[PDB]
Amino acid sequence: KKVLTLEGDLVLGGLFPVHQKGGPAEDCGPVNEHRGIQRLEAMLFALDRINRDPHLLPGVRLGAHILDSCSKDTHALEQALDFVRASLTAITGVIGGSYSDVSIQVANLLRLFQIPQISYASTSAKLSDKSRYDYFARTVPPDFFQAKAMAEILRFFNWTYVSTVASEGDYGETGIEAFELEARARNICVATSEKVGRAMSRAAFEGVVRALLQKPSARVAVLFTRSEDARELLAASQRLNASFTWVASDGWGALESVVAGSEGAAEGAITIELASYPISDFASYFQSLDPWNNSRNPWFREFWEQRFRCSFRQRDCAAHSLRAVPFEQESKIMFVVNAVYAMAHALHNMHRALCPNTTRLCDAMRPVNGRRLYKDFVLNVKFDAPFRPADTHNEVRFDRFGDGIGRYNIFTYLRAGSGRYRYQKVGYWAEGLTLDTSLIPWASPSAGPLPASRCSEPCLQ
Amino acid sequence: RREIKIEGDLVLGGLFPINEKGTGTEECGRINEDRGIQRLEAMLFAIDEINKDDYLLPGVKLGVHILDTCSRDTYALEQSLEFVRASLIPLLIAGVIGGSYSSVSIQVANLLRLFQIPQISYASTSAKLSDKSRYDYFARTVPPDFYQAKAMAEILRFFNWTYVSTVASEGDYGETGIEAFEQEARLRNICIATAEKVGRSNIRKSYDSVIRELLQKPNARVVVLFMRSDDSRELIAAASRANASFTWVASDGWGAQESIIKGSEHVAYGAITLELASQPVRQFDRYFQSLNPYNNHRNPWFRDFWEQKFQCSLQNKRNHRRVCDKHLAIDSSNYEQESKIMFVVNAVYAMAHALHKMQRTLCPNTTKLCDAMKILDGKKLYKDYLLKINFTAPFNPNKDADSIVKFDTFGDGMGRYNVFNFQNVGGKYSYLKVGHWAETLSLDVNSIHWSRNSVPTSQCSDPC
Ligand SMILES: N[C@@H](CCC(=O)O)C(=O)O
Ligand SMILES: N[C@@H](CCC(=O)O)C(=O)O
Repeated sequence: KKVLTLEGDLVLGGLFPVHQKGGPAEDCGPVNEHRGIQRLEAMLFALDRINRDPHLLPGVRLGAHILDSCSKDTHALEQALDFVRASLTAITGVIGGSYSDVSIQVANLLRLFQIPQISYASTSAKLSDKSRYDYFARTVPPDFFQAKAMAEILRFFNWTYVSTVASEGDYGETGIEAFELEARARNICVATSEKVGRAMSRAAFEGVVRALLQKPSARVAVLFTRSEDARELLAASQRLNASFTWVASDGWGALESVVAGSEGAAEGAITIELASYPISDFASYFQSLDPWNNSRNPWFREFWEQRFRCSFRQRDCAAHSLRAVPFEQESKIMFVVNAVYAMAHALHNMHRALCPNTTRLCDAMRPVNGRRLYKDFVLNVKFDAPFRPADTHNEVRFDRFGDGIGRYNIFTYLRAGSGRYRYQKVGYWAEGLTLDTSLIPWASPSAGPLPASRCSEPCLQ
Repeated sequence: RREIKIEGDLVLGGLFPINEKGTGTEECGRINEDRGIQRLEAMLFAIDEINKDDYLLPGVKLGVHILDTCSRDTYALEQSLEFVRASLIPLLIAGVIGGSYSSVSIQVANLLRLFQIPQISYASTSAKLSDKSRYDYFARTVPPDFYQAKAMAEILRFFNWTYVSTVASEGDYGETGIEAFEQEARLRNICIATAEKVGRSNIRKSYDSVIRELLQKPNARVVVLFMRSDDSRELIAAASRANASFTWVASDGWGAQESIIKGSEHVAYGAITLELASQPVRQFDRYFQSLNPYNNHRNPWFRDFWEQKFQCSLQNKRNHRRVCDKHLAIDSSNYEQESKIMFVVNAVYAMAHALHKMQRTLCPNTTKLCDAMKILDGKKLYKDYLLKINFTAPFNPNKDADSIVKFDTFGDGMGRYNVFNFQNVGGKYSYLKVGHWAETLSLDVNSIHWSRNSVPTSQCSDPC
């Protein structure tokens, strides 16, 4: 389909879920306005800043070959064939992969051709095995720490009898496995385990909701689901008028589309997002965008028609500006920028280590090999973050398996200011659980009894 | 590395698990005598039979591009890049008759679906496959693991075994099979005592924690195994070392092969396994029993195999072992046909007829290669011809409903199985058939030798 390409001495790959997962007939339809467009624009802004940065590759110009996977592993594999058909203008690195299943297939395909790949949102425990995925780095922590954080949250609220539902794939099953192993040490007990298939209809979701409702002792529900699966589960719960205490993962995060149309079923839901900070320049760059001048983004027009419900053939949205509409920045934006910088400084040190003659692209560096680059410049890189706010203490480094520091934030979906239905941060998680129950509406002692879920209530002593 | 690159007008590639996982060079060490060389020679014999006869595919000669998969999905993916190198000595492959493991088959199918190359498997039974949404160019000759789970649940219900434990192997075969088995057991009011997942990952059991946990709960003496042949052997060796005896209800991974049970017959005296319904092929036995390391130059591994089966290393000269040059050949006294040979031979002919009915339609004027068949698109070859193929078994004298080779709407085979019990007769341990399974159960309890010479029971609590 449409391919976003630029010109430069070195071309960096890309893979974003611009569109959402389609139905049985179509391939993939609606455009993702937060996880598919904002991340793409963040990568473009980071590339522009790097090109304009004199201290970072003053002579080498970084290109772009951003593709679209639209939340499909098969579509991602089909699109990634262009990254390897050039070599078999070659692709230096692939800054892409927002889903574990999407990124795993791309990494497997790229390992044969020795093309390094640095992800920005892939959070899977099975991606740390360097024997299977030799050339793969990540900026975000794996699920090994997220499962521990959710287990700690469950233990803190004296929850024992819980139910788990996960999406069928490489992100949900591994999440359930890790959560169960880390809960066996504790007293956390899982009642039932439910799976959501890739091609799941509304009847199956209703059946899953009924299966969860069959056992009434369990009041909470541990979630390893994507955005679409979580939204469908919430819609089914709202249709069945069932209320739970959802404990979700980075898949839900702080998105507003998951709670769109199902605010009743999502009340006091505890979710975990990755530790992140807003980018000051990215917000201005995104708000100062129009569908006419921004002709380098083929999907942007498709986004605009979905932003204000217009049609270019009907001569609409002639006076609509993105600046007036409030802007909500995706949590996993800075990581994307970091990922780009993870291939920027890696291409800056190497140029200063193998070709110390000029600042341009010398003839000796034309066949860039991913082996030495990943093994000596990508896996061990330390630099200051590009757009740090204030004077906090954070560093961008890769571990032995190409990971990041496991810091998380806990959000609750609460209604304040006459039912605004907003997410409120009630603590964080770096090495131990330090949440605050004061901000949580249902955790206040005056509000009422704490929601409890136990197999057997404590009888007479 | 070694490979077979026999040239021809049409080349049918294949992938075989000739070498075992690990045990040398961190990739692959020892050679599978049963599942690595017998299936390879069966495919070679089928290719020779197709070329030598005139009824099937006249004129056109079939070549092979057989490659070795070192029992690893990553190694298989690395090797399969040569099949699509021409479309990316470039050879145009019209079909890949290969894939013995579920993970290997899944990876190969994922790679091949981009290049439109039909693939037929012969031993990969999994429920993740046959999903045409993601695997649109895969068609196996074996039923999925759903029928195996149903059969094993029926077997457990027949003996009133309710409190059973389950051990599975991580990957695309053990996990899906054990999930289907858990669903079936929950359907039939069977509760799993404990669930383990044997694997080689960073955080996995070390082949002793599983046995320790099994011994921790003596009330459940029945263990249901969903494991491959690479892990089942090591698990049974560890069980023999720990001197822990349990009755085994194993899946197709264990099968009816004696390679797994080598030096650990005592620990697995009571073992019930499920195998695909296969009859021996006399022609294959005749072809294989006449093989020698001197007249077989087209099989690079065979010589090495000759050094392993007979325990006679140093075929040319060395002090490692005696040189058994002659006076000792493959005979019926120590050679047993694999229980899936007809599944790989039929895996080849399925494409051959697909290449026979296609050339009879595109250019029927000439019975040879034609310019119209220069490019072989996988869609027309698979959907139009391969999907709806229908032919009798090439080497079965009987002509019945069980001797037909036809696919289904999902590209599968008939779900018929046989139950083998490990019995010690006359001081010799061997597998004996004690029933079958074709949508029903026909176990013969009167002819089953148990581990403790009595029918085992596995209940959570003793009836009161
Ligand atoms: N981390 C989740 C999704 C991340 C995201 O796209 O927000 C995954 O690996 O599928
Ligand atoms: N049939 C097993 C593999 C063992 C074999 O028959 O070769 C599977 O489903 O993967």
